[PDB]
Amino acid sequence: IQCSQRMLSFSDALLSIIATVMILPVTHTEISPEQQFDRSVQRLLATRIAVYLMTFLIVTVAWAAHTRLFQVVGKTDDTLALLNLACMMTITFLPYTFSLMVTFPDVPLGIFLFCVCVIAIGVVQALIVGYAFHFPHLLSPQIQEPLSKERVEAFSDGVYAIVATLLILDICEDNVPDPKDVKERFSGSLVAALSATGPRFLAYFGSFATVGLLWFAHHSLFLHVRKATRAMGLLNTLSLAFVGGLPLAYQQTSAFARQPRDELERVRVSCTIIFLASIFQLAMWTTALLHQAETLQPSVWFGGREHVLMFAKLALYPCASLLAFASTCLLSRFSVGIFHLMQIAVPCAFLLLRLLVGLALATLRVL
Amino acid sequence: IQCSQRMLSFSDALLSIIATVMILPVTHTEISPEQQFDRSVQRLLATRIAVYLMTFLIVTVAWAAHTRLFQVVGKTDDTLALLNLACMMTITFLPYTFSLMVTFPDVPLGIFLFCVCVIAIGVVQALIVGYAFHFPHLLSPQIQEPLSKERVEAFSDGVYAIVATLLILDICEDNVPDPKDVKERFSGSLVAALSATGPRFLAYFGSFATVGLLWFAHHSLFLHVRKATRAMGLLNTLSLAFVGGLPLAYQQTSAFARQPRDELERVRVSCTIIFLASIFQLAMWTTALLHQAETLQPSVWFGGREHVLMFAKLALYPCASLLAFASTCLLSRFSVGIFHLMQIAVPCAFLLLRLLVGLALATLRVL
Ligand SMILES: [K+]
Ligand SMILES: [K+]
Ligand SMILES: [K+]
Ligand SMILES: [K+]
Ligand SMILES: [K+]
Repeated sequence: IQCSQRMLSFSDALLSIIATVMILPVTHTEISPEQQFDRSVQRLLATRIAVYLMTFLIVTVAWAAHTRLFQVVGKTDDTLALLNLACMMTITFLPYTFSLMVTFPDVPLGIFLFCVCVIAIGVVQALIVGYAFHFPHLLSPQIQEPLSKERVEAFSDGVYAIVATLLILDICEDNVPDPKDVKERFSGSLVAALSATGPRFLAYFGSFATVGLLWFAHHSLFLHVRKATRAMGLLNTLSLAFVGGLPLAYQQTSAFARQPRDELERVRVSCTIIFLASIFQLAMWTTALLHQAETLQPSVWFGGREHVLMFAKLALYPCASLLAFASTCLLSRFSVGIFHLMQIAVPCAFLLLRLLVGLALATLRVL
Repeated sequence: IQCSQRMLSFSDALLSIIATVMILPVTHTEISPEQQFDRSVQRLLATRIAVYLMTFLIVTVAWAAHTRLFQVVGKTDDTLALLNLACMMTITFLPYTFSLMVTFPDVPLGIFLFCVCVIAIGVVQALIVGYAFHFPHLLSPQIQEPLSKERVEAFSDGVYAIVATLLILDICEDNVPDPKDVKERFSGSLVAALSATGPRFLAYFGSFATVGLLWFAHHSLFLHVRKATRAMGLLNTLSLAFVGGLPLAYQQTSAFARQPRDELERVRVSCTIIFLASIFQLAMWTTALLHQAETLQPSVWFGGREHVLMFAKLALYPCASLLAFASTCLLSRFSVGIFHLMQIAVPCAFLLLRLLVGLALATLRVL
């Protein structure tokens, strides 16, 4: 009998990467002035967005089934490990079945291979169940509906890491020039080029800061979580689905970004994505506050020491993005600058969150 | 005081992905008959290969420094978590500095920004050390040279997962056709197309099986490892570096694959990569057998129950790849078929490894 921790971690990594890499087609969508107000391509963009959403949700359902199964298994074996690898192999093909369905929705091939993949996952999981039940020692101690916190955390970490990787790759592929366009830039000089490249580098830092602070909020929340509800699982799945779309909000090479659009509505889109990624973490926290006793640790209960701190940590980004959107709709003038300033202010607020919360609540105290 | 497990797992995931995604430039290298025997582009391919190797090794050195640091830290904090995120952000930029150096090696800009990134990583880690030492409770229990097995395992898992993702993405982007080339294929019929697409799908299954079986061997080895040596760490780093090159051996869209080359030498290249990825795992095992007492569990010691099983598990792929290369050099006729057959036989051998080993050693016993 062997421990199953590492195998499940590998499965979580693979599944998270598979669910998150469906955003690349969306980033690669190209609209330029040839189709400025073309309806077909403009709705094609939303088509690809929705396709990404559904593929992510399907892969997440598969991951949840895997979690429920290896909650029952408990201890792994060589045969069980190879069967798990087969299941991973079958799951990895679902994105391809969707990728064949997108181009020819009416012709039934994609239908056929998608159903085949699903039924194959089913038979593989059933074989795992049978092999485990045949040998008692391979079953869980209790058998021999909460989700597992470790698997949720691993999936979330994988998604966030893949997002950051996408950002850095965008930068690396855009900015790096080659010679003759270099000396068409300047006196064969790449220092002038470099500082003509600086805002791009610093934008990368800003986007990575956004993603890392969202991960920090999720990590702080789940450090204080005793048990993970199914509702919290759904809300985390939605939060991660909208986190996967952050590259679309922060990218330069992406043919999505290279399209005719004003600064104000790009700010609106980015703030929409950020708000949707954050409000679901806040919703997880609110839902857990419903039965703290089973879902939360005593420190963050109503009237606890770190209750206000956690609430502020989770409500920082929602409020900032919402007020930036409100600036877009209200001011009409200083919106892009307000977005830039928010991307700078939120990190420092996270760094000095404790002092801010303390002095703020004292102020509210005596006045 | 908070637990540092999840933060370190996230760091490992990010670093593994960053180290492994440098292979994409190598896959995207394009050579076609315009430059059939051009020396410049042919050596440019090896240039990009070496660049990938060095970038991987540098990122691995950074990851090892991070491991050594948070071996001393032990318990994390909000400030320490944000500083760790800053360190990750700084490390993610190293691939970009190399990406700017590749195009202009002589101009000193890449030099400058690479040195700046390294010194920034240094100051961030020094600040973490100082903040930790200032507060005793944030230090390790003992302080208040073996590597950590958990971090090694996480890094390896990330690398393998990224490789599998690259493979599936290759398939998805190549094969999916669009309409007018569909009905240029056939009677507007995508079933004929599909079975004109089948060898590609099944090649994906084969490559994923290769990667998953290598991961299975690594997992079985490290399940029986009590302590991880520095030499074992170096050998694992080399094994992972050559594992990252498996997509180059198994890919179809990659402009690397779409170049003039015979089947025999492509087989040779793939078998070379596989042998280099496997011999280093076998070397880790041999090195650990030098001081089993501290590095290995009793079950796999000389004369143990699972000693022969582990040796066979780790020597399966090396011998198969070596004999396929030997077929290429000797037979000259049946080499490609032998490679295809090996890609089928090795998995089943892994599935029936125990029975094979048992009956083989009994045979050798009485005869
Ligand atoms: K884990
Ligand atoms: K991961
Ligand atoms: K881990
Ligand atoms: K990983
Ligand atoms: K990628």
